[PDB]
Amino acid sequence: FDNTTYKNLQHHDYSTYTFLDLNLDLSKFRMPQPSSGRESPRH
Amino acid sequence: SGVNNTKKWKMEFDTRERWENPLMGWASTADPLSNLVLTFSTKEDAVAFAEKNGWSYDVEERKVPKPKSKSYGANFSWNKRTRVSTK
Repeated sequence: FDNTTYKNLQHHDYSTYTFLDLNLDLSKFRMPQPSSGRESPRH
Repeated sequence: SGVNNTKKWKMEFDTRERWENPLMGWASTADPLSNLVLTFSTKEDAVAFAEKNGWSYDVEERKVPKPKSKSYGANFSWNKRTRVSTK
């Protein structure tokens, strides 16, 4: 048991597209979205 | 947007000729009634006044804005076209 080191160092290697790459990765896990019934409020 | 000048009935007369004054170019008139405008509580009062003075007249029915259905919430409709794209 250690309490003297910082264990949140992964973010020192994050880059420009890290957040959106993870969002792309999560895309296969989502439930299908609900539908308002039309393509947009202007349709 | 003020509606306070739409409360009362008015009586005006037909518009007649105005011409340019040769000296100054001012608008001249020969119509003694060109500026006459009477005010009445109701159209019955106006009609009564017109009848006893021998003037032929036209009465136009008062136009009142029709009551509208307003809903702020409709600005954010989930599935209707009333949703606003900007605020």
